[PDB]
Amino acid sequence: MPVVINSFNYDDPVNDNTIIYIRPPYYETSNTYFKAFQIMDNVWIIPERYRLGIDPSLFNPPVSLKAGSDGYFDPNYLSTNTEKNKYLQIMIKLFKRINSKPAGQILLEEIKNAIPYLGNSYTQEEQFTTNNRTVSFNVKLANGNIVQQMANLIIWGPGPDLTTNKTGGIIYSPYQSMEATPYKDGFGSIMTVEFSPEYATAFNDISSPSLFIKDPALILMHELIHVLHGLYGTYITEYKITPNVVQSYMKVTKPITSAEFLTFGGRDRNIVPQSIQSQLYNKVLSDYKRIASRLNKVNTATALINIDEFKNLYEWKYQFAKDSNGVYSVDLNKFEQLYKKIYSFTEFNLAYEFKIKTRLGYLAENFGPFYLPNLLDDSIYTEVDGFNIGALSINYQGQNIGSDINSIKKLQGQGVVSRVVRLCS
Amino acid sequence: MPVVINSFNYDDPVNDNTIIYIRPPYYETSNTYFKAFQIMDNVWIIPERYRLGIDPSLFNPPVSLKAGSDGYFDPNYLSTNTEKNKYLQIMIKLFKRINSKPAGQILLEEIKNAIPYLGNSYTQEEQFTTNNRTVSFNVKLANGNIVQQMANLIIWGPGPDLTTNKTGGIIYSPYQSMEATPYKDGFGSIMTVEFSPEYATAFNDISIASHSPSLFIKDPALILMHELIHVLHGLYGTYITEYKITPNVVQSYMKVTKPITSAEFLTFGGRDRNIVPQSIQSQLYNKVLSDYKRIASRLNKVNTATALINIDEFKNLYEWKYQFAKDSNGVYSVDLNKFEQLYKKIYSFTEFNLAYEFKIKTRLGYLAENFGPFYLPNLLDDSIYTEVDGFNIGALSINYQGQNIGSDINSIKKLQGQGVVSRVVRLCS
Ligand SMILES: [Ca+2]
Ligand SMILES: [Zn+2]
Ligand SMILES: [Zn+2]
Repeated sequence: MPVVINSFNYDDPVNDNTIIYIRPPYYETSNTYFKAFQIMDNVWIIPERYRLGIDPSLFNPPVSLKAGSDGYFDPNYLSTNTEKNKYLQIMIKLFKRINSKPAGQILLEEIKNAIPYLGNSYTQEEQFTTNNRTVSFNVKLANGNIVQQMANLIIWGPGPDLTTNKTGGIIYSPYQSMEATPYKDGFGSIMTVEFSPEYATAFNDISSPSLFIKDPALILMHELIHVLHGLYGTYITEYKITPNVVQSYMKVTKPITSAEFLTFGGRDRNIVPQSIQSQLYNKVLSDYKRIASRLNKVNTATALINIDEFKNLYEWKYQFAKDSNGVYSVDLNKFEQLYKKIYSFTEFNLAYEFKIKTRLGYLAENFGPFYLPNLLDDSIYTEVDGFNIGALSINYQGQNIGSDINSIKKLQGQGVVSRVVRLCS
Repeated sequence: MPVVINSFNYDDPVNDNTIIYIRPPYYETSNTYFKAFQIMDNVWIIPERYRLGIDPSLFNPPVSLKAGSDGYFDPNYLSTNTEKNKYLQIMIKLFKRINSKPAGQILLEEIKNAIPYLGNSYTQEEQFTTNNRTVSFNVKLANGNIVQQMANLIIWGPGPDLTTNKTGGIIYSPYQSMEATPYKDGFGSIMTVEFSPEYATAFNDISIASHSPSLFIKDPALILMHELIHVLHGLYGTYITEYKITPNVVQSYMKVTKPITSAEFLTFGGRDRNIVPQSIQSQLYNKVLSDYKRIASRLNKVNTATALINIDEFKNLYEWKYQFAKDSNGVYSVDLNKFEQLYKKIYSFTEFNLAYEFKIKTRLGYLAENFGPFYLPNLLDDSIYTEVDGFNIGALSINYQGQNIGSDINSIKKLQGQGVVSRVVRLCS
């Protein structure tokens, strides 16, 4: 029942199975293929910088330009095969870490099993539609022939800013510039993540005050939570809010989508007003009702697939009732349990389950940033324990990197090296 | 049912559970304590050089003795706390590797559960005897109190030769310089291993396709398992040093110098079993059977203990360990069919079979030539060596390319001379 994490080296030959060249979403017209690695079922990693739709000059901002930024920039990151391989091995280690405890095993099982519905707002209701970029992509086999493949998630390396992680869904555009967003409308879609495990920020908490570096596996799990919402089609960008009561730990800047607070979880859930929590709930319910209605009409497909097997799959995914005549509908109690299951995956709960220390809430201040040079070194960071090996688990000493930023900078200047973090320029 | 592998750093404080000070066997008179780390139930690691009974000049041999030897010497290995901690982390990684597959999980469960019999040839038959160095040792707790503790195995770092791993049992001497070796007589005893995971040798093999020879570095987890098989024999009291033999035909892959105990061939397993003569195989079987019959007889007499232990619980434990029959009157005896299965089980653990189960390449047999030796600088780096796969990560598993380090010593030496660095192995001086 727990998923299998596959291993590979960057230079391993294509094998038409776990290592293939693929045409990722939005590369349809340019027809560009990338070497990709199937880390687990339905999840592909492309260990290169994300560059699509991005002005290339942003990868190497000038010195005057750089200082203002919280972030960090280096155009040469992931420019060599050696480093792409290093990136891959780290990603393998973080997936093994997530898969080392039941709470993370369940999350990966969801990422694998919550496949997008074969259709959206602008496709035929009677048809399981497989042939557009929200549900499948072209792959180039070893013999050079092109075939189509379905998947749930594609992970890239970072864009210009090495400290920025982000998740997004895919748009279907049939003609006349129309745009369907099935990842926001209950159907779900293939999701995209830009992830950068070796560049991290730290947070502050009072025991005494001290800085703690973030565990990359928890950072990854945070992105996988956004992914999960996209796959279940509950993903949002709007519903933006600021807190009613500003606590001292908070750094409030602009209104922020309610999704960030639901994603952090714990006490941040209450920052989202009841009125919005009910809106979101009722929107998802209306969308699942629509999907049930449409599922009753499906009698053909755009591919050679087993229609009845996919119908069983969507019955389980959306927890639909199936009556004595084979008609699907939404059962309100099963829906309530499903909505709860989807929003049970949170940074707060996962940090607790993994015995990882994390920030006080989404609006907590980020410090740094830091480069983490030795995630692959088991004397520093393990699959089973992260940084908190042995007695370093006590008060999360394994994540403790110093009192504050200035104190850290002096030490690095004096030549005191840490093998855990390096403060970035 | 699979065991738990613990983690610790060398500098973690004593905690009366996984980290305590222990007074190891033979250190009783000097009363010397060492910081020790319980990697799994009943197994302690002392990540220091093994020095007991060893002439200190041997740690730093002169150019004359050193040049001839196939080994490698460095008096400074494990002299610092940082390097002791590194040694601990590698050992943690190797135990996690062993515990990653069923065949190795079963081995570690045996190491945990085959506790020594509480008695030996020179202790009273009516008594469970706990108070000597073959079954218990002093440990010093966080508050400084000294108590007695039982365990099965203590692992140290290497002695003088950093490439030599070795296993041994403990001797009891009640009086008059007498010596009991319960680990050879069916009882078992606390076992000792000197283990050095970072220094390794390679072996040769000819590919069936290329018809070309190549050297393969040994996986330290398989090297540790080989020593654990010797421990297992000692815990079951079947350990031998004699019964030494040479092969019938010296095959081209072999390098033979002296007779070798039959136990090395049984430990390797596979075709090496057939090197041990049938008459010796029957002698060993009948010796163990005779020793276990004596233990069944002695267990029927036990009515007291030298410590506050639960007597009936330990009787149940030895009933299971030795697979004794128990009749309706509570009388223990040897059942011949259960004995045959136990003996088979003990000797089921072999380097050959574990290598197959782990998809690790190993040498053609115990007498195979060793090459090198090599330093392995990056066992802790998961891009070089992993718990789940060892060196053979991803497509490196095909033809065990992950262990393939080159054509021969000559080519390797030349490449290293040219400045071509490997992150897998370094040829030693
Ligand atoms: Ca590891
Ligand atoms: Zn977020
Ligand atoms: Zn041996």
